Amino acid sequence: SNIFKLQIDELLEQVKLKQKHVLKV
Amino acid sequence: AVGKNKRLSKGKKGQKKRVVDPFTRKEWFDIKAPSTFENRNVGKTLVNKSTSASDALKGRVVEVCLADLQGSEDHSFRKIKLRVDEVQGKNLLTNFHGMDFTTDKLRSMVRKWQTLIEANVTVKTSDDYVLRIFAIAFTRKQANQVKRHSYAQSSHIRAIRKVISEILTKEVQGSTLAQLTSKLIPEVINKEIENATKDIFPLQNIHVRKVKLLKQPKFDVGALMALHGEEKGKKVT
Amino acid sequence: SQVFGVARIYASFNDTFVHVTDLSGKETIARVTGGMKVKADRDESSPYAAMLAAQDVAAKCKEVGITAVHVKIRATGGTRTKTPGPGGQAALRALARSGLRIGRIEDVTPVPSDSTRKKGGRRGRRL
Amino acid sequence: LKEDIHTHMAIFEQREAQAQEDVQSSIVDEDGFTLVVGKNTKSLNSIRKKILNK
Amino acid sequence: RGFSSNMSHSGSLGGFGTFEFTILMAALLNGGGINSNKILLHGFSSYQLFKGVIKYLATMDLCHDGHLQFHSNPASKYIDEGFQTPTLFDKSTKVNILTKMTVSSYQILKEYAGETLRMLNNVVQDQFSNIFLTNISRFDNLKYDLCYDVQLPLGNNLETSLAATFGSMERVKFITLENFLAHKITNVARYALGDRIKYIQIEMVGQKSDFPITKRKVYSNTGGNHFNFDFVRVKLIVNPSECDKLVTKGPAHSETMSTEAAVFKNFWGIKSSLRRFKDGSITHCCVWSTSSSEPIISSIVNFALQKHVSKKAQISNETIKKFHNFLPLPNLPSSAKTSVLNLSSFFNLKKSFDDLYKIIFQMKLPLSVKSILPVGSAFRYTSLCQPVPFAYSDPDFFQDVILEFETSPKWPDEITSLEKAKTAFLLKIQEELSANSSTYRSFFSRDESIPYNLEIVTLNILTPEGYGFKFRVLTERDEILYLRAIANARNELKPELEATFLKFTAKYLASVRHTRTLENISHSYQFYSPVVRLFKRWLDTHLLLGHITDELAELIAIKPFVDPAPYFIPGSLENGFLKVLKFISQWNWKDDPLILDLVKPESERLTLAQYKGIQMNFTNLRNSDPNGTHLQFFVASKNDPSGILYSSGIPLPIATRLTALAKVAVNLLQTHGLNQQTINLLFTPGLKDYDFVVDLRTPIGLKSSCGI
RNA sequence: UUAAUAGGGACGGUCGGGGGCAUCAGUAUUCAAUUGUCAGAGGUGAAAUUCUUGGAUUUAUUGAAGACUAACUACUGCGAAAGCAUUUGCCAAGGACGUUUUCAUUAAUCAAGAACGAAAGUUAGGGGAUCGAAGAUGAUCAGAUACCGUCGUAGUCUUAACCAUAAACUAUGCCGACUAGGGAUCGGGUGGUGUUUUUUUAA
Repeated sequence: SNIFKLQIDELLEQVKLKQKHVLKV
Repeated sequence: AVGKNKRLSKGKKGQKKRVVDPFTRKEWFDIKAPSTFENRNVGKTLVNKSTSASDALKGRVVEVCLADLQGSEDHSFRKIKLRVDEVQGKNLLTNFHGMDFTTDKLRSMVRKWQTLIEANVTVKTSDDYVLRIFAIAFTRKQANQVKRHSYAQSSHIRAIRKVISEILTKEVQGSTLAQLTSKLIPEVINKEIENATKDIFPLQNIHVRKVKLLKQPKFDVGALMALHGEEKGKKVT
Repeated sequence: SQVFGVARIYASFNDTFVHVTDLSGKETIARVTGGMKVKADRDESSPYAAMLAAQDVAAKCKEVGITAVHVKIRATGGTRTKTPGPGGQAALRALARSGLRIGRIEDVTPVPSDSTRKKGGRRGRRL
Repeated sequence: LKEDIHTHMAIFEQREAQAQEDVQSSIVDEDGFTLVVGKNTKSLNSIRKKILNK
Repeated sequence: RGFSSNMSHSGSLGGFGTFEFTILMAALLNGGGINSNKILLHGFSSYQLFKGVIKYLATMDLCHDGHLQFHSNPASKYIDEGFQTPTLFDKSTKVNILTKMTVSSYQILKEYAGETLRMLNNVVQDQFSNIFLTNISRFDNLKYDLCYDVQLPLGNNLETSLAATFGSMERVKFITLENFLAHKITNVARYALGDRIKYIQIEMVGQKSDFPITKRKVYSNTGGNHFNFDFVRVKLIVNPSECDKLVTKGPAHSETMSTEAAVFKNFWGIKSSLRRFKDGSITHCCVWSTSSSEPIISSIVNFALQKHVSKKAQISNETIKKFHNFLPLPNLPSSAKTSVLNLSSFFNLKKSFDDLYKIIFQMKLPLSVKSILPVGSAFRYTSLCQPVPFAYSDPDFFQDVILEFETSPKWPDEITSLEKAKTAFLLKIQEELSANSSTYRSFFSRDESIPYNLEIVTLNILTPEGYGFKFRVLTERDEILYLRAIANARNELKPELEATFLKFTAKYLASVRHTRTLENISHSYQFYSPVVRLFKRWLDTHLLLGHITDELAELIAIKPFVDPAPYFIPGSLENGFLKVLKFISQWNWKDDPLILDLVKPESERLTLAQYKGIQMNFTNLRNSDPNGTHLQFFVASKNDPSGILYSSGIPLPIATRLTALAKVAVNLLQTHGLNQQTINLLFTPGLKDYDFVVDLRTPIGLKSSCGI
C-alpha cells in the first residue's frame, strides 16, 4: 500500500498547478 | 396386505383420484456422450413438457458401463457418470462426472494371504476441475516364491503409496480432464504405476478405483461444444 | 430401436420393491411392491409377491416404450445382511418371463466400511 | 534406413555387452586392490564420471 | 476514460464530471447505504475515499433498479426503487444531479468503475499507471469494437420527413433535434441488436458548442443553423458469445398476439416471421445470413436504421471489411458464407486425427503407447490459413504430434542409438499401418530443428480425409541425455549446448503445455483466433515470421485478452489487432518484462511469490544483458517461467523492426484516421530500407494448392 | 587384574495395528434441501401401537452431525499389563540386530509407598448420529421360531478429577544353570546364487 501512496503523491505534485498563474488570473 | 381383514389406516381417508396419466406429457429426450467415447449414443430420457424441460435436464447424472460406450467386454468392470450440461433439439450434451467399478469385481480382487494398498489424492486439472482419485494395489508372489503369503512391510507400503501419490498428481496436473479421461480408457495410468513400483516390490491388479469431481468452474458452452465436435428453424407456411 | 430402462430391485426381509426408472434414475416409470399384490403381511416378502409385482411393472414398462432394463439388485445393507433375499431373485426371474431384455445385472447393496452398532445388542437377535 | 538402423544397433549392443562385462569382472589393480562396481552398472566411463561429479 | 461534465443526450460521452464525482463523495460521506450508514468516513485517506466511490458506483445501480437520495442542506439513503434513468436525487434542492447522464453511457461508467475495482483490489501487479496514466480516449476504434458512420439525407436542412418526425411533443421532451435523433438511434439500434451487444454509443461528429458574438446560435457548415452536426457515428461494444447468432430469438407464439410480440412483428416488419425448431418451441424470430467479409451486426444496423430512422440513410463500415478480407479465405464449401468466428475447418482436422488416434492405440508394439499428444497450430486454432483437405502446399499442412511410450529401462543410453531406436519404433508404426490400413499413406522425413541431433526422423502420414500429420517420439531418457551433454561439454561449449536443450524443450516439453492452455483459453476469447491469424499475416508481409517463432506471435497477440486493462477484452478483429500493435508500439522490452496470466476471465493465476520470482529473473538477465542484444523480448508465463524459451535467437535488428514498424503504424493512425488507404499501407511492405532485395518466382502458382 | 553367553551407556541401519498432538480419506446411520412417482411403509411365528394423499416407503443430485476404521485380518505384529487396525507431519520413547566403541559389579529377591489399570459407576462443563439400563406404551393369540414392536432417560463420545473392580487365566512366584529332535513364521545381521529389477541424478 505504501508503494501506491507514494505513487499518489508523485502524481499530485507533477500535475499540481503553478501558484504564480493563480495570482496572475 | 390389501385384504379386507387388514386394519383400516388414517392415511386412507384422503386419496387423490387417478384422473391424469403421467406419461401423456413426458416427451422423450436423447443423450449423447463426449467425443472421447467411441459410442456416443447412450440412450434417452424423459421429462415433463415445457409449460421448462431444460432446467430439469441440466444437472442430470447418468451412470453407464464403458463396455457399452467402447464396445468391448474388456471394460465390463467400469462405469462412467455423465452429467447433462447443454440442451439442443432433444440432444442432451453430457460431460464426464466420475468413474468407478462395480461391487462384484472389487470383491473378487480382494483376496486372502496378501496386503491391500490404497492411495487417494486430491488434485486439480489444468482446466480447474478439482477431482479426487483413488488407486488400489495388491501384492503378488514371485514365480519361484515358496511362502504362502506375499505380505509387504509397512515401509514398503508407505514407499509404494508415495509413488502412487506422485504419479497420480503428475498425470492430473499436466492434463485436461478430456485428456485425463482419454488416459483412463486405455488404463495407461496403471501401467506406469507397475513400472514405477516395479523396483520397490512386485504388485498385481493395479487400478484407479474411483474418480470424484469435487468442484467445477464456470460453465463454458464453447468448450463443451468443442468436446462434442447454430440451427435455423422452419418457416410456418 | 432399443430404449433402455433401469429396474432397481430392493429385497428386504419383510418386503420386496420392484422399481423401474430411466437411465438417470431421476424419473420413476413404475413402482410396485409385495404389499400391493398380497392380502397378508406375512407374505409381503414371499417370492410369490415378488413375481406378481415384477409382472405388473413389466406390463407397465411395455406401455411406456421401454423394452430393456439394467438390473441393480440390492439388500437392506448397512448394519444388516449384504445379500438380496429370495424375493429379490424371484423378482429378477419374473422380469425375464415378462420378456423385457435384461441388459446388465449388478449388486449395489450398501456395504459400510464402518457401521454403527446394530440394534440386536450383545446377546444377538433374530431368535 | 532399415539396413542402417539394423547395423547400428548390432554394433551398439556388442559394445554395450562388452562394457558391462568389463565393469563386472572383478577388476583388481596391479597390487591386489579389488575395484567395486554396483549392480546394474554398465560402463566404467560412467563410474569415473561419478567420481568427477562428486 | 474521456468522461466529462458535458451533456450526453447530444451524443458525446460524458455527464459524469468532477462535481458529479465530488458530490457523490459528499453524499457518501454522510451515508449512502440502504440502512443510511456511512460508507465513507472523514478520516479516510485519498486512496480510501477514491476506492469507496469506485466500489459504490460499480456494484450499486442508480439507473434501473435503485437510486440514491441525499440532503445538501438527512443521512443519504439508497432506495431500491429506480426511475429507469441515472438518478441522484437531492431532497434539499429537489435537483437530480444525473439528469445529463444518459442510460447508455451509465452502463459504460458502471463497467469502467467495476473493471478498475478489480484492478484496484489486485495485489499481484501494480496498476497505478493503467488506472491514472493511460489515456484510452485517443482512438475510438481501440475503445469501441465496431464503428458505423450514418450519413443522414439532405445534409441545407434535414428532409421534410425527418423534420416531420421530430414533431411538437418531442420538442417538449427533447429541446433539440440532436437530443431526440440521438435517442432515436439508440432505441432502434439497441432494440435491433439486443443481446448481440454490451454497450452502444451514438456520437454526433462535428458538433460545435461556441459561436461568435455576432450570431444567436451555433452554425454548422452542413447544418446551416438547422442541425449542429456533420454526421452520426454508431459505436458498439459487441458481445462475442452471441454476436454472430444466425437468428434473433423473440417472443413465443400465443393464441392472442401479445404486446411484446406486437412490438416484435412491427419493428422488423417483413423480416419478422414465425418459425419452429427441433425443441418444438414456436417463437417469432428473424434469420440473417453469415458472411466472411462483414459480421451479422453489419446487416442488422443497416436494415434497422433504414426502416425506422430514414430509408435514405447510408450506413458503412469499410474498416471491418478490409480486415476481414485480409484474412485468407479457405477453399472449402460455402467459405464465403462462413463466419470468421467459425472453426469448422479446425474441428474437421481433429476428427481425422481421432480416426488415426484409434488406429495407433490398438496396434501392437514392443512398448505400449503411453499417449499420443497433438501439438499443432491447427490444434490450438492459430494456423494462419485454415486447414484444407489435400492442400499440401500449405507450410502448416504437416501437423506435428508427440508420441510417447511406456517407460522402459531398455532405451539406448547414447543419443544416436536412442533416436535411431525411435525411428525403428516409427518404422514399425509405418509397417503394419500400411498392411492393416492401406487407405493411409506414409513416408519418412528428417528433422534438423534441434542443433547437432541429426538422427531425428519423423513419420509423415497422409490421412485419407486429406490431412497430413508428423509424428515424433518422446521418451524420458531423452531429456536427461541432453543434461548429460551440457555437464560433459567444455566450459566454452556449455552455452551452445544449453541452447540446443532450449530448442528441444521448446518442441517436446513446453510445446505440449502451450497447446493445452491456449486451446482451452481460446474458447471464451472467440476473437483471439482471427486476430492472431491476421497478426501472423502482418508479420509475414514484412518478412518477420522467419525470425519470430510461431509461439511468440501467439503470446504477444494474447496480451490484450488476458490483460485488457485499461481497455476491454477485444470483441472485434480490428480492435484486437490494433490493440496488439498499440502494445508493441509502447512496449519497452529492455526495462519492462512481458508476463501473462494464461487463465480464463474472472486457480492458476500468478501469485505474489511466483510474480516476484519472474521479476527477479528479468532483473538478473538484464544485469548481464542491459542493452538487450542477446535477448530482446522477455515473454514468460506458468508454462515458461524462465521467460527466454520462445524469444531466444531473434536478432536485435529484427526485434527493433517489430517495435519500429508498430510505432510508425500507430503514428500513421494518429496522423490519418482509420480508412481504406491507411489499412492498405499497414499491410504492404516498403522493401526499400533493405540493402539488397532478391525477387523469386516459383514455377507454378501455389495459391490453389494452399487451399486459398 | 579380566572385561561374566551379568549388567549399564553409547553409535548405526532397520522394525513395530507402542503413545501424545494435528491432519486426510472412507462408506455407513440419522436428519435437511431439491427431484420422479404413488398406497400403503414398518415389524413379527402371526399381529397391534407407529409414519403415511401437507406424498410415507424407494429413486437421483447434494449438504450437516456425531460415532468408527469392513473386506486385506493370519494359531501374525507392538506394548509392563489394561490394550493398540485410514493417510500425512510433529514430539518424545522402545524391543531386537551389528560394533575389534564405553563404566567396571554398578546385580537377584523384597515393605510401605507410587504409576498405569478392560467394562460399568460418581462430581462439574461440552456434545448427543447409532445403540440403549430405567420408564411409558401395543399385543397378549400360538411353544422350534415364547418374548417381540415404538417412544426412549441415565449411559454409549470428550474435557478436569474420583471409583480400582473382571473367567484382569499357564484357573500355575521370581532370578540363574543343565536335560530331546523337526520345520513354519516375524525382526536383524552373514555367505552363495540366479530370476525380477535396472542405465552418469540421489536413493
